Order: sequence, then C-alpha cells, then structure tokens
Amino acid sequence: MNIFEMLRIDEGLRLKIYKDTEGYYTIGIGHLLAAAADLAAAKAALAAAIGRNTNGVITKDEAEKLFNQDVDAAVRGILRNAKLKPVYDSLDAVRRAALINMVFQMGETGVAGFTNSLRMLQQKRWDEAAVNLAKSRWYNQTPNRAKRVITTFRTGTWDAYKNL
Repeated sequence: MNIFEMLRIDEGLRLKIYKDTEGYYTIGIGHLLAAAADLAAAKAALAAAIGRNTNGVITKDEAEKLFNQDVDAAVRGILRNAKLKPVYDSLDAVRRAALINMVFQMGETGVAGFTNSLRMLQQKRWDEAAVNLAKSRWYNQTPNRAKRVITTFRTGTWDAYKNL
C-alpha cells in the first residue's frame, strides 16, 4: 500500500476538474489548480502540469504525478518546521505517511499543535499517543479518517486501509 492510496481513501480522487462552492479549481487529490474563474485558465495550468492537452480529465497516473509533487512540498515544509522535523525524522515510513496525511488535512501549524501527542510519537509512545489523539476535536469531526490515521500511528502498518 502507499501514501497515494491512503490519501485516495481519506481525501478522495477526482479525475475531472472540479470547482468548489468557494470558487476553487481542483483536481486529483486536492490538487489546487486555481482559485477564481477561468476554467480555461485552470485547464491551461493543468495541461502544463502533466505535460498534456487534456479535455479536463486526467488519468490516475497523472493524478499521482501532481500528488507526488504536493507530497514533496509538504515534506519540505515539515522539515523547515521545528516542532515537526524531529518527529518526522524519528518516525518510520509508514508512520510518516500518517504524519503527512494529517498535515494534508490540517496544515503544519494545525498539526504542530498536538504537542503532547507529538511528544509520545517521538518517544515512540504509540498507544499513548493513539489514545491521546482520539480524545481530540479532530477525531470528533472526521472520526473515520482520524481513526485510520490513528490506528496507523499505532500499528505502523497499513491495515486500517486494507480493512474497510
């Protein structure tokens, strides 16, 4: 399993350009193309990003490419972050997947705020952290995503995502 698939599940994948209620142009896995207006403008960007002249629809491989771009950017920022870097750095690949997922959902700052939970994580206190975290507003608001992710932090496996 992989992070793209995790996110596919948690966030969702759109293969056709979408405009939300607040005027944003998005595609793939939350890939922001453009805020206001120009569908054509949005399509223009798209076309350039994947290196192809779409009709507004892309393939999964194409989404995966934009996503990977987005994942890097996020990891960059994670690194330039002082509350986040040592955790990331100390986590295993799977668990970071989870870390990234959270960032994708709530931003670095948002994540950066789970001081205690982060601490356990860095000191490898998995059940601790897991329990800590389930007592959160985040969990109450997006419980299904919260739970998988948490469970992921717990086991360090991808099982939460294979058993749906």
